[PDB]
Amino acid sequence: RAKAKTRSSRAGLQFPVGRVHRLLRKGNYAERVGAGAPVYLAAVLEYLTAEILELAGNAARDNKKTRIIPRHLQLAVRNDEELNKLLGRVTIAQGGVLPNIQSVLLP
Amino acid sequence: RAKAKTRSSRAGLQFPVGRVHRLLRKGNYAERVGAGAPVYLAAVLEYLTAEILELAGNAARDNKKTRIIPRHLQLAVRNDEELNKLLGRVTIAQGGVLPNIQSVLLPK
Amino acid sequence: PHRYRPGTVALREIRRYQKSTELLIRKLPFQRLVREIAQDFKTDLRFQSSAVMALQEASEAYLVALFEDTNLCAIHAKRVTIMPKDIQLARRIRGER
Amino acid sequence: PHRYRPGTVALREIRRYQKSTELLIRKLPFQRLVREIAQDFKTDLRFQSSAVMALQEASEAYLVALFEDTNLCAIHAKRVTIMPKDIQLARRIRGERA
Amino acid sequence: CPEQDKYRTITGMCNNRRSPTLGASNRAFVRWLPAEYEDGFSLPYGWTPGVKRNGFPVALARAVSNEIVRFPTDQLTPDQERSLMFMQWGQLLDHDLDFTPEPAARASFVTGVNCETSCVQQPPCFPLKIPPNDPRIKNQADCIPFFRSCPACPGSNITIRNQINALTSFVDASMVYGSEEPLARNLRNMSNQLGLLAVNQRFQDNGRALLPFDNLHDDPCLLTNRSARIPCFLAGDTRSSEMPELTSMHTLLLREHNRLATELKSLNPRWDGERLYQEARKIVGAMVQIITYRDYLPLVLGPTAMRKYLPTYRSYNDSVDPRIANVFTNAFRYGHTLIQPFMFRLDNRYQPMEPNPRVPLSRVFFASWRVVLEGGIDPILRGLMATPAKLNRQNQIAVDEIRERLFEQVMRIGLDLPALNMQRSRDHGLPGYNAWRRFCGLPQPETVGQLGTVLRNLKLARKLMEQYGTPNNIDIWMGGVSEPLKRKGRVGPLLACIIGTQFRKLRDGDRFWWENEGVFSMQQRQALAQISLPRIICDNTGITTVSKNNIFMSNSYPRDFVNCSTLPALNLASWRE
Amino acid sequence: KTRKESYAIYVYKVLKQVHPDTGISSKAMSIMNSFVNDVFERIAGEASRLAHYNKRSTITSREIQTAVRLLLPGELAKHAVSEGTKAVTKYTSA
Amino acid sequence: KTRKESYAIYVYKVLKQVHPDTGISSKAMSIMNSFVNDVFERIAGEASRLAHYNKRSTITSREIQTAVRLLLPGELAKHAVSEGTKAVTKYTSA
Amino acid sequence: DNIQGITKPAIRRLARRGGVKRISGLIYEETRGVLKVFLENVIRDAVTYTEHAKRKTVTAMDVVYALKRQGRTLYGFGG
Amino acid sequence: RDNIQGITKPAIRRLARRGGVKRISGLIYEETRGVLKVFLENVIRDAVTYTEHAKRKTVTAMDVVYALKRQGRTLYGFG
DNA sequence: TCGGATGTATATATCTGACACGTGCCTGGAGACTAGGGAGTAATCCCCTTGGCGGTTAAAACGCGGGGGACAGCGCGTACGTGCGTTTAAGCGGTGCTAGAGCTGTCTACGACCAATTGAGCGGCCTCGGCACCGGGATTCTCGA
DNA sequence: TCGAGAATCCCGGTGCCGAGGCCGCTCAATTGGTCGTAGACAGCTCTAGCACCGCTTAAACGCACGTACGCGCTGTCCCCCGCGTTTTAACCGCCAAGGGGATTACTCCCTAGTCTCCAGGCACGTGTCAGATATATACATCCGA
Ligand SMILES: *[C@@H]1O[C@H](CO)[C@@H](O)[C@H](O)[C@H]1NC(C)=O
Ligand SMILES: *[C@@H]1O[C@H](CO)[C@@H](O)[C@H](O)[C@H]1NC(C)=O
Repeated sequence: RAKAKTRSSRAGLQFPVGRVHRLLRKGNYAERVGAGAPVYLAAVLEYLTAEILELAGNAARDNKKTRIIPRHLQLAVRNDEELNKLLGRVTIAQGGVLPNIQSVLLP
Repeated sequence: RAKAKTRSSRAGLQFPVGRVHRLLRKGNYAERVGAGAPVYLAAVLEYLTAEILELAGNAARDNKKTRIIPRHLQLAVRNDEELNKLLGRVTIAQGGVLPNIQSVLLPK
Repeated sequence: PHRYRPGTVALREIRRYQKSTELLIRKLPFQRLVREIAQDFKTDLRFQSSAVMALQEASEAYLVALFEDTNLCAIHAKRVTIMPKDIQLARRIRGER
Repeated sequence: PHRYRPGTVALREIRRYQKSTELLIRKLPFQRLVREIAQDFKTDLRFQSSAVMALQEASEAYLVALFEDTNLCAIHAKRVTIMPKDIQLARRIRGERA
Repeated sequence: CPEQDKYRTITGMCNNRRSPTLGASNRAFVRWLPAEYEDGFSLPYGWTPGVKRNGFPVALARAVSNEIVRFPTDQLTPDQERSLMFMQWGQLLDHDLDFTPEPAARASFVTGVNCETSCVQQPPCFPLKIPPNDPRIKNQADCIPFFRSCPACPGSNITIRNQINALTSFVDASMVYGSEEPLARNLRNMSNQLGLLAVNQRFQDNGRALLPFDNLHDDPCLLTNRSARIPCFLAGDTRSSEMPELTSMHTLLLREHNRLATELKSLNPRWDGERLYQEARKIVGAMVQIITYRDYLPLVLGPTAMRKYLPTYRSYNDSVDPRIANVFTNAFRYGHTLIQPFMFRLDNRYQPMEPNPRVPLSRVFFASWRVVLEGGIDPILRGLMATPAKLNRQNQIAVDEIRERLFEQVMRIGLDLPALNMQRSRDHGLPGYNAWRRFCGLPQPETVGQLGTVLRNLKLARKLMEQYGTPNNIDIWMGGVSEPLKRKGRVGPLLACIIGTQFRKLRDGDRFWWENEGVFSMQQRQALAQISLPRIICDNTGITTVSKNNIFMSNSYPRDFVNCSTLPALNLASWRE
Repeated sequence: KTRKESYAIYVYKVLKQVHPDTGISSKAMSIMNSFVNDVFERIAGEASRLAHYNKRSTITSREIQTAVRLLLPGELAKHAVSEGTKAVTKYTSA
Repeated sequence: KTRKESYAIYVYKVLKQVHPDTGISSKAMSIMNSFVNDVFERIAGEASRLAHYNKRSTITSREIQTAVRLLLPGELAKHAVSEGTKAVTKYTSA
Repeated sequence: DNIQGITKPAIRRLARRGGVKRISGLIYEETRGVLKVFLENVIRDAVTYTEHAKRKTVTAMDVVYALKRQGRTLYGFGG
Repeated sequence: RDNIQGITKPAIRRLARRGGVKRISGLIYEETRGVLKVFLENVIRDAVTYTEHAKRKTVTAMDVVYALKRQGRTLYGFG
């Protein structure tokens, strides 16, 4: 037969198209799953992951640390209005809290 | 053959067993649905409906009215702690609000 | 000249409106506002009358809950009158800001 | 000797604790409390260490959020000291005791 | 100006109510950072030999362009997601926001020592000094011509010298509509009340329009080759005829204006000529803004950079300065790296056009006759659509065609675009690369290792340190280009920051933004959002096959090319009134 | 028109079982139908997710009972569970 | 041991594409895996609801696009939508 | 300027139902703003739902769908 | 076993300082302990029920994560 | 404290249209099978949980001193609730028009499904460097003159 | 402004355990056809939403006012903070028993699927009776006196 070519290579994405399609089909979401839905879902997931990873890397570089730790992840997520709105009710383990103090409490 | 009896009659339930089973099967909830799950669901739904409707009827009788209007249903739902917890984020149309005033705002 | 002292017929209105279940927002202005807001997203939009009614009911419920929470904040602040800061604080605590 | 005025080292502690990501509740007392609480639901229950850690993180996050809201209420009430009525009001507004 | 106006002025006057001078033409550039001149009043670095920049000697722009950007042209790597249309639209957009004037050689024949021929270092001449071992010119006495930028406020050496902006700061499609009232008056015909723009009366392309001819004392178009006798085209910018691709883009815009005016006259015959022209200008400006902010910016900054620097539009804000930043002029010229050594021409089958389908860029600059007498703009547009752009690589910064043999036919010797850009940056006296990194908030490298870490290439860091010595001595253009690319973008983080900030300032400060309430009817924006570049090329150009949405990305045939009929036409039924 | 199935006669039957005299208006009919649909959807979704957690592809009475215990708060849940058990028993004997 | 499936390799590939030198930790890997699983679950649930919701038995690109537009707030959604479209377009090409 | 259609007596009546005795003069502007924000969110969700179904009429069924999505599910208007 | 005192007063003080509290009263600790007990009771009940269904005698971290997700406080970092 | 003023729950007619009922019809729920695989149940492996030991020392508990702010008077400007006179579109009720929501009938191309193939990713096993810890010096904010 | 002082911040060596990379291989993704049907598309219809149009009239608007209240100022003291000291057990590092999570094989019983048919549930059409709507009455309740 023809040489194997992963669906991620065809779509140009890095996330697994086949795994997403299998999860959608076997996730009890719909009786049938279209051939274009998993590619779109993988693209959206990859874009969101790239956004969060880039913000976390920026925060880590600002903190003079090479490796990304959950504190950097929380600093990146909570400092972005859109991402904060998305993860409104999500607690990140060992994430800490944004450094802030009320104006009146200051001397 | 034999006389056809609805599955709700065997379980002694006033709610439809067959309709609940069909909804569970075709709602893409699970690949396979057991036989006892629709009957259990029908019993739970019947008990919940009976409780809320009994409270609504009590409220309507307290209001000197025969028919049950949405105001009576809202009063029955909110005046019961467990049902209030169950429907905490549920808004009933034309339900109003329980009559209450803070103690400080009372004239004195 | 029988003039009620400030704060009596206000409580009468509170009791009357809590005892009733009508709609406190006039239907036509709310429908016009809904149409104006919706037309910013898709022109030539048609709204069912039930759609305006449901939107009005949801809006009234949300506003009543917000006003109740604002009154609670104002009473906590050792005050009777509600202020915009109370509304802002209630919205911030609720998780909408 | 050197005696810092009241309200000074409190701000330093606030700045230090908002910069770190450690766990503020001691591990063993929290684990024992979790075991005691679960004792009322099923006898002879074994807890994974990861489960206890996740419970501790969730409890810490919830308590921190509650304290933030209570501080907001207190600063609204023209006060800088948090009082239990502020905690009760914050819980009522958030929708837990309502 | 009157408070009740709904069309932009030609000069952009009183665009901002608080300050009428904001964004107006013939005004000084705004400076984000304080000037970094040589003596602190008015002098470029390298003017006086022996003076060091922050303790390190300054490097010649030609010297740093010889060994940093130059790479063999046989190892070109085409960009698989960038079309030549992308670079062309970038250049066209740059031709709208800024144009730094220079003193004329004829007017400076007495004291300006005709810098185009001689290179004695007297004002306003700033010649590029030459290093040894130069591949092109082995003689050290030679000199690349360069003209000092015109000052803003002439006078004593009391204030830091600025630069004058000769174009409207706002994005109002000024590249083909002009920027001054005398320029706009003769740019539109008054023979009737149709409201159309000027159309050439000598040569036509298959019954379609072209830019009107222009007459100048020393026309560079005539110097291409004397057998042509085709003059330079006239448009909203003097350099509209610099390249045939740019003038074909201007031809497309002019044809779009003419077609829109004709369609509006057909829809509303009662409207007068001036009203029709103003309406067409407004719609074309909204078109240009929509295309730039929907199809071009997402393909430049990247999803992260655009989302961080270009948030959703809330409302018009009059507190933001809409003037062109002095660093934007030298930062948006990154498109020189995306250029290609050859210009391509294709047929309706998208196949090479005889006799010269792949022409070197050396024999194409200031060639107005190619558009007029070699098939028109159809093959040029086809080549721009179906030719991949050159990928921006650290060791492949820019091709040698624009680096060694640019403007060869016009001037006595060929110029060097990268060294020209760096010399312009030094003339404007903008701070170093490190200072701009500090301004954008990014980390500021100080040693060789830190520079290699931030640029992700130790070899290029060593190459840069061999010339500049310190990161603070790096010019803005080289530092911006040499930075690693973003995700799904084409510029470095510093260039992304600068471009995003400037475009956010231009959008927020624009009182005539297409999304701003009042400027456009609340129902017309839905019809305007359906416009797209390939559809309008289909409408105003004889070709029948174009690219899909986001034309700057599709660069293959016939994998992602569709017919004209599929694209939805622009609906103007809401302009009936 | 077309058949639009909804819990209409079942709520009335429950009312007749509980209150032999009082009726119920159309708006309260719609409210009861919406409440029944919402509770059914919540319990079914909880059961589906809970069965998905244990890698079991079949929803049985145990999953529904656990979902009811998780979702309904307080004494209600216990009563509901008891009722459900009885129903299942009436199937097993008959 | 069994083969448990996680998104570690894909998230690491994305990080390497974005930051060629920055590394990641095990806790951050677990956090990203949980986040991607949660977002995928939310989008798939919204799409399943929408598919069942207009009486359709299939999930297409339109359902996923509408779910992304509904869930993701603000500019993010638009960008995501564009990205999604682009991906589908490539499958159309090849 | 249509948001003024929410008259000051209407907001006063809503607050009276909520249980408010005294209302400041600056409350009305904030109430109008909050109402506009909430209506914008709900209407955007409903409009997206309607656009998905290739329909030009936004029904009440889609409105209660959007309210349920937002976490403010409403009864008495369908499901 | 009166083990609710395991959360000491300095622990609640540290939590408040993390939250951004400058002055803490003396009657807050009882309320904080009560709130923590209520929240732990709810989450533990949900997790214990989840474990009860699966016929297991060990409450894994996955059950606690699922209970938190159901409660509306989804927790990342454990699966 | 008691007579007058306003508001309203209450008892009494009087229409009224909403609903509970009766009925014809439709479609899907149920009876009666067949068939295959989900998982119930033994049976086994070894992972990680619990209980225990003992030493260090970080942390909690307790008490003393003091200061600042929570709270209660006290008063002053003000603004907004209350009522009256004027103005206004909301609501109602009809009327007409046509946009499109919904339904039905055809047809196709798109996804579920099955079989053979093979390689992408996961578990195990490494090897090394980023950082937590350790120490010492420079910087800075606080506080008493 | 101007010194002491204590905490915080900035650099130099240490090495260690977790992260990145490599190696088998196996189970899941791919390719290549097949076929049934869910959705796209064309056409029709007839709800039902949209656009004036006139008449009331409850409601909104605008204004006079004065009184309760928001807010500012001030005095007390006592509760909480800072800190020094002593006591408590948290924590760290092995160490062992084993309950139970986790995995695997047989099979058998239950649920998917199909054919049929008949009865429950729905939409129709309706007549009446809770209920909304006037109307006078007697309390319910508030404001100087
Ligand atoms: C000179 O220009 C004319 C323009 O018509 C062109 O035809 C001719 O080929 C050119 N000659 C050369 C030598 O380039
Ligand atoms: C305009 O932008 C400035 C910052 O440039 C900001 O401070 C200001 O609030 C903005 N104005 C509005 C009306 O948003």
